[PDB]
Amino acid sequence: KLGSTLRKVRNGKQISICSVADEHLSKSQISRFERGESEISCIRLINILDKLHITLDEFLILHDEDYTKTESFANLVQYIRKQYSLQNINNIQSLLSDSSNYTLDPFEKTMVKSILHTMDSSIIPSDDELLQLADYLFKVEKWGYYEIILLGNCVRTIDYNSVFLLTKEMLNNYIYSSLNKTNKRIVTQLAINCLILSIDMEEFTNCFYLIDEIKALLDNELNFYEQTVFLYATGYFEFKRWQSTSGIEKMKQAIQVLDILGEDNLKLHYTIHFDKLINN
Amino acid sequence: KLGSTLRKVRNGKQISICSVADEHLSKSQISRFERGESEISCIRLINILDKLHITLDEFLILHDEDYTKTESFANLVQYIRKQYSLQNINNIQSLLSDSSNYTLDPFEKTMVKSILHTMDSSIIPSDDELLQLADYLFKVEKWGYYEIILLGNCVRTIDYNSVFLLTKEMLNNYIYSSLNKTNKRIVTQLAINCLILSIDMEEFTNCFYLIDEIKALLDNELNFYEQTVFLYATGYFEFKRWQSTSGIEKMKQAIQVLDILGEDNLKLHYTIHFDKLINN
DNA sequence: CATAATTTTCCCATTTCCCCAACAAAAAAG
DNA sequence: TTTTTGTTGGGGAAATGGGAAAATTATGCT
Repeated sequence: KLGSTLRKVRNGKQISICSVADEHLSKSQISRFERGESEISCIRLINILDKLHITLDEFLILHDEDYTKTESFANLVQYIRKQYSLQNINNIQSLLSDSSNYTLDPFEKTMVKSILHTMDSSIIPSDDELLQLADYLFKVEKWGYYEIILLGNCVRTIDYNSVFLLTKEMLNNYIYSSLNKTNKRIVTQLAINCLILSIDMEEFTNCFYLIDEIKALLDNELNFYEQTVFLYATGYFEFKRWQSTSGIEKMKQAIQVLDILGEDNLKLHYTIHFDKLINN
Repeated sequence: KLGSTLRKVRNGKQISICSVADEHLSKSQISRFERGESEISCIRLINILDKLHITLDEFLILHDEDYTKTESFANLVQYIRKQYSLQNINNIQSLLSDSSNYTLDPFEKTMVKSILHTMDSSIIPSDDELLQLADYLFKVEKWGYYEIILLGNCVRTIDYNSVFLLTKEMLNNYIYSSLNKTNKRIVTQLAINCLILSIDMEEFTNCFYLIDEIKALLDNELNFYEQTVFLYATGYFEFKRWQSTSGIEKMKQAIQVLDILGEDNLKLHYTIHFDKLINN
């Protein structure tokens, strides 16, 4: 089913079958594959794509732009992003029902329940399903998008100690490629949220460790949003610890960035937090 | 050659061949493929990966962690970025020589020559080759990483109007998704640099267009670096156009962000620019 | 207009892959 | 023994590679 869009891509680049053919694939097989008549192995498909100067990510994206993007987990988080952004609780809660067309696996149900916990405190993930998701994450080899998102939304639902331990493992086991730092950016955001939660719990050794780790992640990475929330994180850290004038200075500076960059909502939430810190 | 790392992945998630076996692929074929004995079509490999909760990029990244990467345009820009950061002019220029173990295609040579132009004014791409790369980009269908990087690194070498036209075409033809917001970030950076060059040439209608377009790209995209350079861009815009009191404030706000976070050198570049503008 | 280019596609040699079974084989059920 | 998993063959089915028609485009010149 892929070959059709290979034809589309090839003709858009005004390249002939004769050109993309090489010692690795005969012209006839390209003709057949592009016509949905036969299927070629992934290795040779990558070879042909490289001839055309297009990534497999780019090609599969163009191919999913036509046809359909079926139940993936990528489309699941996409859908939850759209609903949560709109604040449609009864649209997300429906993913747990029987009649749902998006199907959730146990860990997916745990993650959705934990996301719904922020929209409604009454929606609580069971102690057992949470310990099962922790069981899974503790026995991971290399962390992909899947495991990252699973941990990321349950940072405040699973036991703290478990959360920090899993964060430490994630930092030194997740899949990363320089040409796509999406996983890296999400990991940095998760680490910073774990840092905020660590200052909440007053475990300053975990705080120091995560501050160094986040520093490393941020280094020569133009993720100024993460840098800003991390500046506020270091401020919260130094305030909880000693009530440092440099910490409150950093916390003020972060809201100042959120002001210059007209990010109204971020500035507002990080102002209301600072208010509770200075009121009490 | 792929199957081996699939085995690794499968063994890391501690799931059996019987588990990933389904209506689409027999167990024996998985055994053989993982043993480097037979090859499955990309569709079936995608299916097996989907069962294992891993992207095809994630999987190919793990596969490239071992073995070796056939040096491509992706790895070429990887290398040139690393060298440019370190300021190794002769290490970049060596890519054009006989002795280079990267064989650069004509447009790749044009891009490298243009990268060397910023490091040395004497290195200028010929009038012919720049028009050759422009001709290529003008007859592109969908803009992938290749075409985007080619334009982005030649924004100041090809004809201004040609560059702006190619930018306008790129904004409405590039490949974009969600599991990879990389290309969108690069496109936003390119648009903002085209905006700076548009204020340089004083084509304020092009500026207006790019301001709206960049606005659209940035919306609820936490690219505070792009937002900062765009705030300074709008400041330069309003200053050159009207000598606006609001524009100098915007430029000051952007330099303020670059200081507040602590990106020293960015602060230096955008300070030297503001200094020359307020001096003259 | 007609003819001459390329791009493409249609059939058939053989190689290779693949589902169905039977085994081979370590576990973690009893 | 009790579900389980990793690795083998054999009829069958595809997927390939190499040649010629047929659809599509570029031009033959008076």
